[PDB]
Amino acid sequence: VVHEDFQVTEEVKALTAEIVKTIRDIIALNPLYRESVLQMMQAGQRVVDNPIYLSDMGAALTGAESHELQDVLEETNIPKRLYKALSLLKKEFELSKLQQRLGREVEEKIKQTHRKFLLQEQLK
Amino acid sequence: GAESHELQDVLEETNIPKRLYKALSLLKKEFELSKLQQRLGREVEEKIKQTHRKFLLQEQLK
Amino acid sequence: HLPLIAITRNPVFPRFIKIIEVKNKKLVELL
Repeated sequence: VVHEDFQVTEEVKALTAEIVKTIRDIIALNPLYRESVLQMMQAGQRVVDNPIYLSDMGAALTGAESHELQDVLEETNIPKRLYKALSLLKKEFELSKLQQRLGREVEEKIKQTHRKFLLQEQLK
Repeated sequence: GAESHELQDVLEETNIPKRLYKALSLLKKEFELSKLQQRLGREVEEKIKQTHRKFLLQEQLK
Repeated sequence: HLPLIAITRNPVFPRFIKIIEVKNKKLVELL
C-alpha cells in the first residue's frame, strides 16, 4: 500500500480541500448518499489521518466504472491519482450538468406547449 | 483560511498597526495560495478538455 | 474557575458564530 507524501504537508491538503469541496458539490447536484458522512468526516476536524482513503472514498462516491477505478488504483503516485480522481469528478460534473439542463429544457418546452394551448384559446 | 497557528501568532502581536499588517500579509498569502491552486486546477481542467471534443460527442451519442 | 473546554478542532473566530460539538459527555454535565 503505497503511502508516499511530501514532508511539506501544507499546500497539499488544498487539493484534498478542492476534492472534498468538489465532492460536496456532487451531493449538492447529484443526491446519492447521506450528507452525514461529510458532517462527521470533517476535514477541518483533523480526524482524517489517512487522507489517501478519503480520496478513495471520494473516487468511490463518483460513478466511475470499474475500469476507471482500476486505472486509478494502478496509480501509485498520490498526486497523479488525486488528479485522475479530479478528472473523473469533472466528467461526472459535466454529465449531470447536461442531464439537468436537458431535463429543464424539456420541462420548459412542455410548459411552453401548455401556454401555447392557453394562448391559442385566447386567440380564438 | 489561515491556520490556527497563524491566528495565534496574529493575536501575539500587540500594536494595532503590527497585527493589522500581519493580517494583511496573511491575506496576501491566502490570496496567493488560492491563485496557485486555481491555476493548477485550471491547467488540469484544460488538459482534461485537451481531450478531443469528439469525446463529448460520443458522450452525447451514448 | 472552570475546567478548560476541549476545543477538539473547533476554532472560534472573534465576533463569529461557531458551533462546538464534543462526543464527550463530561462536558454535558459541566454545562
